[PDB]
Formats: sequence, structure tokens, C-alpha cells
Amino acid sequence: GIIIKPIISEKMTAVTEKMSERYGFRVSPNANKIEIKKAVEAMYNVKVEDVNTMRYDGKRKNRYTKSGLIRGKEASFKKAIVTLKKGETIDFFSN
Amino acid sequence: MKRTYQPSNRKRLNKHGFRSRMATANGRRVLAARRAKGRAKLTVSDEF
Amino acid sequence: AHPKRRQSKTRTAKRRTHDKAVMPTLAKCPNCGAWHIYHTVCGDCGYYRGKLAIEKE
Amino acid sequence: SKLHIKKGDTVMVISGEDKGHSGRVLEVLVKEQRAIVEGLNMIKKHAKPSAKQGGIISKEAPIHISNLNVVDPKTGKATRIGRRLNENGKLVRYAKKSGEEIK
Amino acid sequence: ARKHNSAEARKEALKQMYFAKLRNVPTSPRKMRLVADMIRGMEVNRALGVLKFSNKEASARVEKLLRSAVANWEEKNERKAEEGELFVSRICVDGASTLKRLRPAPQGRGYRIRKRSNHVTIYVDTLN
RNA sequence: AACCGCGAUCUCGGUGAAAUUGUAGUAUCGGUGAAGAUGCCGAUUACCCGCAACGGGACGAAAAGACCCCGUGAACCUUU
RNA sequence: UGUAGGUAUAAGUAACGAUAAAGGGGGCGAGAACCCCCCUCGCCGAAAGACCAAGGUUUCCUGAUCAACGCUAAUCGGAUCAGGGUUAGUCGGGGCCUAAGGAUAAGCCGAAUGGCGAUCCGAUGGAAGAACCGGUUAAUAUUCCGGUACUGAUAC
RNA sequence: ACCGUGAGGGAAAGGUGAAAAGAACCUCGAACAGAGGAGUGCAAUAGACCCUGAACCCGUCUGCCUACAAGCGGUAGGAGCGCCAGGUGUGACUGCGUGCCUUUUGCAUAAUGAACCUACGAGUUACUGUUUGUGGCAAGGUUAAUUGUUA
RNA sequence: UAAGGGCAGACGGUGGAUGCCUAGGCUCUCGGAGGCGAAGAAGGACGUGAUAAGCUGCGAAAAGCUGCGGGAAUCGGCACAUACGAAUUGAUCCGCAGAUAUCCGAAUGGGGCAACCCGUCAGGCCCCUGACACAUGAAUUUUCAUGAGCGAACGCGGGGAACUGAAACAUCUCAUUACCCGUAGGAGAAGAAAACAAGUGAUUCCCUCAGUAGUGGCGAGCGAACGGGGAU
Ligand SMILES: [K+]
Ligand SMILES: [K+]
Ligand SMILES: [K+]
Ligand SMILES: [K+]
Ligand SMILES: [K+]
Ligand SMILES: [K+]
Ligand SMILES: [K+]
Ligand SMILES: [Mg+2]
Ligand SMILES: [Mg+2]
Ligand SMILES: [Mg+2]
Ligand SMILES: [Mg+2]
Ligand SMILES: [Mg+2]
Ligand SMILES: [Mg+2]
Ligand SMILES: [Mg+2]
Ligand SMILES: [Mg+2]
Ligand SMILES: [Mg+2]
Ligand SMILES: [Mg+2]
Ligand SMILES: [Mg+2]
Ligand SMILES: [Mg+2]
Ligand SMILES: [Mg+2]
Ligand SMILES: [Mg+2]
Ligand SMILES: [Mg+2]
Ligand SMILES: [Mg+2]
Ligand SMILES: [Mg+2]
Ligand SMILES: [Mg+2]
Ligand SMILES: [Mg+2]
Ligand SMILES: [Mg+2]
Ligand SMILES: [Mg+2]
Ligand SMILES: [Mg+2]
Ligand SMILES: [Mg+2]
Ligand SMILES: [Mg+2]
Ligand SMILES: [Mg+2]
Ligand SMILES: [Mg+2]
Ligand SMILES: [Mg+2]
Ligand SMILES: [Mg+2]
Ligand SMILES: [Mg+2]
Ligand SMILES: [Mg+2]
Ligand SMILES: [Mg+2]
Ligand SMILES: [Mg+2]
Ligand SMILES: [Mg+2]
Ligand SMILES: [Mg+2]
Ligand SMILES: [Mg+2]
Ligand SMILES: [Mg+2]
Ligand SMILES: [Mg+2]
Ligand SMILES: [Mg+2]
Ligand SMILES: [Mg+2]
Ligand code: NA
Ligand code: NA
Ligand code: NA
Ligand code: NA
Ligand code: NA
Ligand code: NA
Repeated sequence: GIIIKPIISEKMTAVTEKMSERYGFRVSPNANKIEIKKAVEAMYNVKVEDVNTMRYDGKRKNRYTKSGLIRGKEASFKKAIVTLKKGETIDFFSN
Repeated sequence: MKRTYQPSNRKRLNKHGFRSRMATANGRRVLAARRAKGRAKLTVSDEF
Repeated sequence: AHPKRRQSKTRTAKRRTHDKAVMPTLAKCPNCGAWHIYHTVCGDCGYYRGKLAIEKE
Repeated sequence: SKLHIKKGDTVMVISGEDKGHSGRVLEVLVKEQRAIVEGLNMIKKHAKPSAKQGGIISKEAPIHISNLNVVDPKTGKATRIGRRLNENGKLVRYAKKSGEEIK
Repeated sequence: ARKHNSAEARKEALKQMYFAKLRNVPTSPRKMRLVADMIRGMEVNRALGVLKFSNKEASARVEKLLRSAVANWEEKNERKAEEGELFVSRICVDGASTLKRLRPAPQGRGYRIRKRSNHVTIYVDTLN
């Protein structure tokens, strides 16, 4: 339930091309590494070897109305880089 | 030259923070007045 | 130091009498049939006094 | 509030440029109290070739519902409607001009 | 019907005028007016040369406005203009909306800066 | 006192404030006058419009004089 | 010397913020003194180079944009919009300890609100349980990878 | 929003059209930057800052005057010229004329005050007295609080 | 000859006056109601949409979940959106009753720079997560009940100015006002004669008595009661 979406980007594509056991997810900001490992294992039926995390504060943005400007903000999130055991894989395109 | 405002987050919170206001009867008076006026920023704790 | 009075529209316009944009000194170059500044290179053909000065490919 | 017309009803325009013309109701905008009557109140819209090639498109614009009256099934005329529970305990619309149940 | 009749009269009148307009040009009306006074009343081809080689910055926009006016004349008369046929029969520069800015001055004072705009109108016609 | 260099200055292109401001086609002299006149009187002088330069006047601008007096004003200080 | 808004006058005037300084050739572009590349010139060099902390908070990198902002213009920007970007058992902090001081217990004082008063809180100090070498991105690296190691708990 | 360490202080900002029908397409231009068209619409000089659209302030055109002339800029006379049938614009030349407010014995005053325009801005209300104009009753006049009916 | 200038008319520009318009204020009337909170408040933080959330709603069940009643064709909140779905086997919506309801905050397991850090005991998982319990103080006999905090005015109580007026000022006035603090209720306070008076018969409020009796550097000012008429 803590996994929100995966990370698709040029950096993640290069990382997966160079490793093939490394994937990225956007998770809830308050989940720890053990919780992330358990959620990933339950969701994909794999063996997780390592989890790296970084916390991202949401970007401040400008909401434009007819009158003028309102200062707003995007939601904060946490990035989880998950490395699996050798030979394992996860498919994002399938299903 | 040195100006009057020399920022320090620790001093700012120790002097004007929410817990500093709640620790005193007159600080709670300030909080009640600000709530009655309807301020969106109750204390310096609300700012970032 | 300070104007004792504001200037009237008449006084302002009278001073502005001599404010004018300058007309450029234009020659015709009857061969190419278009304007250019006298004593400069004709920028279209690249000629000057009937000689190719600047060649553009 | 329940309106005096509905989608699929035959209505007559009683006020405006299309006064005296009947048609079918295609959609009802309840908040604005307007309705689209098929074939009536045509407008020309200048549509950019964005699409998905542009051009001038003819389409129906909505009419205020106080300008529309249900067509009487007997005489084919605009009329005010009422409501009664004659249909097996259910409220139905009927035409005050004749009495027949609106359907 | 009153406003419809008035509009029809005005629409008929506009068919015999050949003009172009530049609106909300973000530059000084006075400096633009210098160029306008330079080219008022002048034959169109000479005016185009003068504006092309003028030493004022506003002449560049005036040149494109003049070209637009000549094109409007050509479309409304349904033919191309000949040599020396058209001349700048009217030209005016009006002031437009001002942007207001603040500039700091010594000892804590703040002064207002005005960034002015102008409109330009050009009418061409034949030297009849 | 002379000369020299650069920056400012002057001219051109671009951008573009401020203090000040009853309206002004705002000359000089001597008179007059709330007693020191661009503006009144009598004379005199003076074609229309700029630019550079200087500060005699506009009792030039600035902050409702701090000196002085006044108010049954105020504050602070002293003391038998 | 009234108030708000708008617009004048002075005026196309003062000024464009250190006198370290610029010249040329190519590129791109509708547009170039100023943008990008090259050559030459000049300035700092116990700094005007390189780091840590406070403070700031996305300003970082890329693609579009040149309206406004940038004391000029701009194709450029710390500007606008969108997307991306911060990876730790060993680095820093916290978890542990106490100083000034603060909050309190038993008690003391006091129209009220309360004022005091030895355990707790409280770093700017004391402990932390513990590495380096090399490579790699447009943007991270003692954190990712390849070696080489070490430390703490846990099941035999 | 902004300002302030903080307590706190504290704005400006409404209106297209009946309906978005919110301008397909063409022209000039690097570009809607902007405009001229076409089309929609009763109307676009209702085109997005959009109803009406004043003043100060800024322009263009047309008429008349103006480069030998000297003071609050008007006022009273008065040719010529120019427009449209006795009106209207201008004004050669002549006489007279030191703004206004306030404060003062007395101000052209070199005493005070104002850049200008639009908008805003200052003897009001209650109660109780008194005088008076006009009334009702009259050797009497008048109810207060409150109560009843329908309201 | 007009470089320029003056006046008038016409037509534009700027600017946003005026006219017209508005549910946004202001003052009231009548009838209710007069609290919310340890079963965790007021007020916030962070989240939550197919697509970023500025408001609104909602809370990991997150623009919503369940039941009963009403209703009958559209609905999926607003900031000039589309897609994609729901719905006559009755959506959406409306009334009533339920379910869920993160973190902070009296905040209550201990701390703390609000929205965080660290725990102990039992129980279910495997370093680490999910559901409990774990504050204090007056009553009660470990159990039980109450309290704490917030909040419009009106009530009661504890403290209590000054400018001002007296044409200075100290008694006096402003005023038992402003303000600070404590504490109730739908009202509160008062109330049933050791009373007023020179006959009445508990309190409270209204109209009079009356600017009267008194009081007072007898100055400025302050100012009743008995009686009578009512509400009850
Ligand atoms: K980390
Ligand atoms: K003054
Ligand atoms: K209109
Ligand atoms: K209208
Ligand atoms: K106008
Ligand atoms: K005259
Ligand atoms: K003076
Ligand atoms: Mg000049
Ligand atoms: Mg400009
Ligand atoms: Mg140039
Ligand atoms: Mg400064
Ligand atoms: Mg000079
Ligand atoms: Mg210049
Ligand atoms: Mg004299
Ligand atoms: Mg004299
Ligand atoms: Mg004078
Ligand atoms: Mg002076
Ligand atoms: Mg004085
Ligand atoms: Mg002044
Ligand atoms: Mg000057
Ligand atoms: Mg300067
Ligand atoms: Mg200069
Ligand atoms: Mg350095
Ligand atoms: Mg950058
Ligand atoms: Mg770029
Ligand atoms: Mg610029
Ligand atoms: Mg950028
Ligand atoms: Mg300790
Ligand atoms: Mg870096
Ligand atoms: Mg552009
Ligand atoms: Mg109109
Ligand atoms: Mg308008
Ligand atoms: Mg002479
Ligand atoms: Mg003459
Ligand atoms: Mg005197
Ligand atoms: Mg006099
Ligand atoms: Mg005076
Ligand atoms: Mg003055
Ligand atoms: Mg004066
Ligand atoms: Mg005035
Ligand atoms: Mg005024
Ligand atoms: Mg003229
Ligand atoms: Mg006008
Ligand atoms: Mg749940
Ligand atoms: Mg606690
Ligand atoms: Mg006194
Ligand atoms: Na640093
Ligand atoms: Na920091
Ligand atoms: Na157009
Ligand atoms: Na002034
Ligand atoms: Na002239
Ligand atoms: Na706690």
C-alpha cells in the first residue's frame, strides 16, 4: 500500500540497463527500508537484496488565476531504489 | 555594517515558537487573540 | 536649483522646437535601383563605386 | 426540482427566433436551465484545425427551458403539463390541453 | 435597429480608407513621434528607404507598419501599387498604457519609473 | 601659476528618475507702496527659438524658528 | 503644508552602482558591442582560487519561451513553464551524558494570575561501535559500481 | 498580499454578450507583436484590461492670427479674413486692468496656502428646558407605564 | 515665409468619473436555542481526484462506505476541461440513523524546537511493523464517577487607574469606569421583615414621585426613599 508508482526516467533506464536487478519506486514518505522490502516482495514475488532511499520535498509551484498568483506546493515523496537477488527481474510493461 | 536581524532558527523558536507561547498565561492570551482575529499564521512555528 | 513654477505647454513646446530626427544621406545607385547611404558600400550587391567590394556567396 | 421536460421529449419553441418549431430534446443542462432541441437554434462555430481540419461547424445551441413546451399527443400543439398518480400509484405527466398521459 | 444602421454606415465608410495601426508598442511616444514627424507627407518608397537607414530605433517598427499599410491599400484597391504612386497621407503617435516600476534611491527613498508605450496610425493615399 | 594622464563632462545611439510647481506672452532704471517691485507709475530698451558656461535676484528650495515672548501647555531635574 | 486614484512640470534632463580592459575570426539567428567556440590582450592569485558551519530553500541539470524581471539590447540568465535530479552499518546528526539556564517533586511564600524550591530537560563541551583506492552522470557520490577492509547485534 | 524580531499593523481588486455563437480562412509581418479583412452577433468603436466611457493630460487635421515686440493674460471697443442668412470662428489696432484665499490697523505684497483633474471631506442626532409661528380643547388641559380587540 | 506658437471646431488617445446593475454589507423584528471537550474539543499539520491541486469536501474505507424514508433522469463539487464511467434491477440528490475518522493541540506513557524523538508491560508477526494499557488532581473502594481545555454577550465575585472637570490644584470628579483575574446558568443575582412608615405588608422590572429630600473646597457636581399606577 506504501508503493505509489515506479520511476520511469532516463537515469532509471540507464541504471536498469547497466544492472538489470535495480528498479525504482516512489513510496510513502514515512515507510522505512524493511517495510519497503516487505511490500515489494509481497507485490512482485521476488527476493530483495538491498534498498536505498532518499526523501524529496515537494516542489513549490505557482497557481495562476484570473486575478493573479497563488503560491502552492506539490506533495512530498520518497524514492526507493531496490536491488533484487541475482537473476531476478520485475516487469512493468506486462499487465 | 551589522544590521539588527541576525537569523538563528533555534533562537527564533525558543523566543516566539508555539511551545514558548503555550508555556505562559500571557502567551496563551496572544494565541487566543490571534485565533479570534483569524490569522492564518498563528506563530512563527507555522512559517517555512 | 528648483523650478519656481511649472512650465506651460507653450514654453515646453517652444524649447522642443529644435528636437528633430536627422534624415539619412541617401544615394540611389541607379544600376541596382535601390537606396543606400552615400559614401558606404551598397549592402545588397556589395558594390562600391562600380567595383565589387564585398562578395557574398 | 423536477423539470417539465426531459430528454427524448418532443417540445415546441414558444418564444425566440425559432418560435413555432418543434423538435426532439437531446440534452438538458439543469443548472443553467437550458436544453438542446434537435434541429433548432443552429450556430456556426469557427473551429481550428486542431481537432482530434477545422472549418465552420453548424451545431445546436441550448434554449432556455421556459421557452419550451411539451407537444400535446392529441393535437400536436404546445401545452402546459400537469402531474397525477393515475399510472398505478406512480406520478405521470399529462397534458392539460387534452388529458392524455405524456409519453 | 439604430446601432445596426450606424454600424452599417461606418462599415461602408471604412472601405475607402487605407490604413494600418500599431497598438501597445512598449517605447516612448515622444521618441516615436520624432520619426513620425520626419516621414509625414512623404512618398512611400522614399519613406521606406528613410526608415530603413534612419538612426532612430523606432524607425524599424514604423517601416513594418508602413509596409502593412501599403499591403492594406493594395488589397482594398485590388491591384498592386505603382512607382511613386502612394504617399504617407496621415500619421499619428498616441500615448498608451504605462508600466509603473520602483527604483531605490539613497537613504531609503523609493522613486517611480514609468515605462511608456505608444500607438501609431498610418494612412496612405495617392498623390492626386 | 603652467603642462600632462585617466574618470566625470560635451556630441550621438539605447533606457529613463527627483526635489519643485496658483496661472504667466516672466526686460531695465528711478519712483511708489505692509516702509527693499518681472507684474503699479513715468520713461528706457528689446526681431522669433535653442545650446554651452556662472551664480546677482526670484526676501530661491528644504524642516508650521531650536533664539525671544506667550499658554492659569507638557516633561524631566533640585530643594530648609 | 487636507485624503484616494489618475495624469502633468522640471526633461528626453540626473543617472545606468568601484578607471581590472579589451580586440579579432567563426557559429547560430528574422534580429548580435554583449549569446556559443577559437586566438590574442588584461585583472586576482593568504584570492577575486578550494572547503566546513550559520542562513537561504530548488536558485542545481535539461527542453521549450523573451511578455514581465535583468538599470541597454539579447538568440542569453540565479527569469517564466514543464520534465528530471539528492542513494550511507563506517561521513554529519540523532539515539547516551551533563554546563549556564529552564521546568519541576517534597515543601515554602502569596488578593487572583502566580513567585520560589533537589530529579528531569538543555550543547556551544564529553562519549559515539566502525576504512580507503579507483571508476562512472546532463545533474549524486567515502552514499552507486569494482577491489580491499573493518564494526555491532543474531542462529549453530 | 505586504510590513514588523515580536506583540501587532493591514490593503487594492465587481460588470463581454441573450447565448461563447470567444473571430474557420486570407493579407502584411520572423512572429498575431500588431493590424487590415472575412465570418459570428441587434451591435466587435460589445474582441477578452471587453456596458456607458467625463475631466486633467496627449495628439492629428481644418480655419484665422503670429518673427519691432514688454507686466495677473482679461475686459470694453474694432477692421480684415473664413464658414453657414443674420448667425458663427479668428482677431490687425485702441482704452482700462498689480490673481485668489486666509490673517490683519493695513497685503500686488518679498505674510499664509494650493502641481492639476475626477472622486472624498467638516453645526448632526437624542434627552431636558426656554422663546416663538401654527393648531386642538378651554376654567380646565393632558395622559405615562400598561391593558383589550384585530393585527 | 511660417522654424515654432496661439485660439476654435472636428476626430482620436489615455484614464476610469458618471448612469444603470448587484445579496455583499448595515440596522432591526419574531420564534427557537444558548454550548463544544478525556467516547479527545476549538484551531491546525499532512494527505486524499484519471490527470498539479488554489479553494471546498473528506481521512489510509480519504470529492467518500451502509441502512430506512422521499424522488424520478441525469450524474461524476467550484476556479469559462475533456476524457472515462455510473444510472429506470432507480445513480446523482434530499431527511434521519449508522461506519471509518492519520498526526499536533487540555494532549494525558516520558521528553520536545506544535504537527517530532524515545520508551515499558502484556499480546500477534519477523533488526522491524499492528491493536491494548501506561498523566495529574480532588471524590470512591485496586474499581468507580467527576474535573482539566476552548468559547459571543448577558450574571456574580477579587483587584483597580489616569487623562479629564473643578477654567491652576490637593478634598471632590472622571469611576466603585477602562483593564487584569476567578467562576456559573439559560438566565444569574435578589427574595418572605429583628421591614418601611407615622397605615402598608417577600423579591425583580417599568412609569411617576423628582433633579424633589439630602449631600458637597455647600464649589464643580452627585442624588434617593416613602407613597401612587402597572408587569408578575
Ligand atoms: K539517507
Ligand atoms: K507649506
Ligand atoms: K456592449
Ligand atoms: K446590457
Ligand atoms: K474616450
Ligand atoms: K488682451
Ligand atoms: K515666512
Ligand atoms: Mg533641445
Ligand atoms: Mg520600453
Ligand atoms: Mg539604430
Ligand atoms: Mg538600505
Ligand atoms: Mg551638463
Ligand atoms: Mg542620450
Ligand atoms: Mg524701491
Ligand atoms: Mg524696479
Ligand atoms: Mg513674486
Ligand atoms: Mg526661503
Ligand atoms: Mg512656528
Ligand atoms: Mg510642501
Ligand atoms: Mg536643466
Ligand atoms: Mg545616483
Ligand atoms: Mg551624465
Ligand atoms: Mg573565495
Ligand atoms: Mg543554471
Ligand atoms: Mg534554452
Ligand atoms: Mg530590457
Ligand atoms: Mg530555468
Ligand atoms: Mg539528563
Ligand atoms: Mg556538484
Ligand atoms: Mg515576440
Ligand atoms: Mg460605441
Ligand atoms: Mg467600453
Ligand atoms: Mg523700434
Ligand atoms: Mg510684425
Ligand atoms: Mg502686523
Ligand atoms: Mg494695495
Ligand atoms: Mg501662520
Ligand atoms: Mg506653497
Ligand atoms: Mg502668495
Ligand atoms: Mg486650490
Ligand atoms: Mg486639492
Ligand atoms: Mg496650428
Ligand atoms: Mg475625448
Ligand atoms: Mg482504517
Ligand atoms: Mg508531556
Ligand atoms: Mg483642572
Ligand atoms: Na559551508
Ligand atoms: Na541548511
Ligand atoms: Na484578426
Ligand atoms: Na506645494
Ligand atoms: Na504652427
Ligand atoms: Na505522549
